[PDB]
Amino acid sequence: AVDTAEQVYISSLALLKMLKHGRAGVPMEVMGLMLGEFVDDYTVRVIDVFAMPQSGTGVSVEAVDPVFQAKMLDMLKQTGRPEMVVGWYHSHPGFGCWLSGVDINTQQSFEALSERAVAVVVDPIQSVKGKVVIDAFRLINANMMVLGHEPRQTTSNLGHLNKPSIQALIHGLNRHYYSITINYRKNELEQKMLLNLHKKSWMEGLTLQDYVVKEMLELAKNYNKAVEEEDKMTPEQLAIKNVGKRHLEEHVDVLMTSNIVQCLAAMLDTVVFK
Amino acid sequence: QFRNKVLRVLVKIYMNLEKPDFINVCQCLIFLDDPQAVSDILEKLVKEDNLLMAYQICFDLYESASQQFLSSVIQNLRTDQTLKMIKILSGEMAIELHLQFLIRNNNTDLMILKNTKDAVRNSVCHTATVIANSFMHCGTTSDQFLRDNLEWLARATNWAKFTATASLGVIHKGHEKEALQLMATYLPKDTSPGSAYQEGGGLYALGLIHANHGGDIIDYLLNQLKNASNDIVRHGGSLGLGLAAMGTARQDVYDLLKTNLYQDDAVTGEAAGLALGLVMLGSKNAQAIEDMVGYAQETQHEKILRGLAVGIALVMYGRMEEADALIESLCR
Amino acid sequence: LVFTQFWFWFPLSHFLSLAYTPTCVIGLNKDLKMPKVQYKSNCKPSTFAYPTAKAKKNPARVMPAQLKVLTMPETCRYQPFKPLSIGGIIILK
Repeated sequence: AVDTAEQVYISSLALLKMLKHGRAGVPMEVMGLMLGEFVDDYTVRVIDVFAMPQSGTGVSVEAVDPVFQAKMLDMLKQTGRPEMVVGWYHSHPGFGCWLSGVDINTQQSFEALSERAVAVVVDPIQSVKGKVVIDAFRLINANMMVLGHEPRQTTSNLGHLNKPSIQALIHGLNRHYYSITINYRKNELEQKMLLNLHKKSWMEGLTLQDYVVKEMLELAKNYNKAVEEEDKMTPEQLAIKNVGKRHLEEHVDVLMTSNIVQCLAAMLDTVVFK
Repeated sequence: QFRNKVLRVLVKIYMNLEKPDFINVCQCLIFLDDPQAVSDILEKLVKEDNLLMAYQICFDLYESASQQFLSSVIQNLRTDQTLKMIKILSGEMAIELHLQFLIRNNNTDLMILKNTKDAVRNSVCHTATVIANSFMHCGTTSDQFLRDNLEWLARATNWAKFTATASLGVIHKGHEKEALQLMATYLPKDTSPGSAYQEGGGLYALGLIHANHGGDIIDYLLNQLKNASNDIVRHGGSLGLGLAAMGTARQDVYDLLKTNLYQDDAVTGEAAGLALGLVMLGSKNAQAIEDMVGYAQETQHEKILRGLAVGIALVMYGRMEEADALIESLCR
Repeated sequence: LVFTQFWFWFPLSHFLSLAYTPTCVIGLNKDLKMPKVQYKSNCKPSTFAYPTAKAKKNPARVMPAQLKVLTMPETCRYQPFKPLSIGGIIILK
């Protein structure tokens, strides 16, 4: 009967599905439902997510198709272990994450259906690995506003929750809402598999063709030698100047690494082969 | 290793001296942990009839020794002068006189409480205020600073009030003898039967009162926990029971604690695990550590695991580089 | 330790009660005989009077730094068995 600083675990599969689905229909403002799982009031988890079919209505409650969800749930029960649908996600491409009247109506409907009905908001605003614009919201009824909003009983997690603070538009519509802490679900096997993926796939680590390297190197070193020779004037003047109450140029770590690697290539050249 | 041998050699040298100064004789008991040795020297003093030194060394060790072996010392002493010796090496008459000293002298300012009150924020810092007032008169049994206003405890969520009643208990620390009736005065049924939060807080306060103070309160709390709800109340009750039986190593409480841990409950299980760790304080009992570590990775709750963390940490301690196997296992 | 852990839980704060040992210096001659000793601090109260080098008092709010400076009042018939270098429960004879 009291809220707290709860947490939602998101499986890597879940966030990947959410982001790809959102990018799929950015102009269309796509939406869907998740298949989450209950552990306790403090924490709740989500593992799988499916895409509700495109509908011209938008994020309307009617957009949910009972036959579609029933069929998907039955199929999942047949193959693997499904779980009850925690809530809904949608992409609000406008600016960051927030909610609207229709969104709050849908959330209220689900809250009538279940307990948390957590809402998820994504956007096309993304970075290569540095945006995660996703966010999670949950509504507050207007009956208990006399009572405390979110009874807090932990300083560390409450402060961590406040660290994201609230977005400009979020304050513009923060009422009837209270964001809930999100975190990536523990990931080891998936983490290890991805880490192996990077070396060979997401960046040049084939390790068999890993070793121009003697064609253009002469020219690159020529450019950098000329540039350093030029830059050497500024330290000259700086030293020339007296006490009087742009020498820092580095440009040497790059040459160091490049040509030391090129020289080391002799190890492949003379021994590894032949 | 060198420490024990040098200590025993030097204490032998000392008692070989004409006057076995009990101050330097306490090294065996407090550093070399020779409860039998301290018992024997106390017996020699008793037959020598110098009760002055007897209770001097008794108080010295009592205020500068761990109960785990004081129990053995008392056992050896037991099997008049003997009765007085047992009393002083008994349920903390030193604590009684300390609390008498504390109540006899207090310097507390109401204006600080008032400055907190008028600066009320209508937010979580209610709990911070109640705990601060608890710290103010810890063991003073002077709640009038709070008895004056009955709204600071009437304007909190059912959960913070648990902390408030725990603070009330903390203010009243050391009476022991009357603690039963004193807590009953604010008994959960008397205060708020519907607030099971206060129900658990009552047991938590009762446990806090007898901090390290062994007695029948341990068995009483054991029975209460046995006949009570598994989750809604058991958190505070189990926590207090574990605290009151700290380091007692008794199996009759260990069984209940392990059952609670194995009741796969989150709201109270973390307190259960904290108590489990507390009771097995520095025992190095491999059975307990293996049980707790195995159960840690076996469940799927954070709160349970967060509590079990400190529980394990407190299980085995004071061994320097002795439990390194466990350290490495947990570190990796 | 429990206090440090209280960042993830508030109710645990009360545990600091266990970590509270007052600096009062307790003195008793007989089993219960309260003594009328008044050690002379031989220093300015200043620190003592927290809201003329001397001090008197049973145990009082005397701190280890002030305890080390306290002077044992031999003028009285009974005296402590062990010195009064640092506080605690020093019995008298």
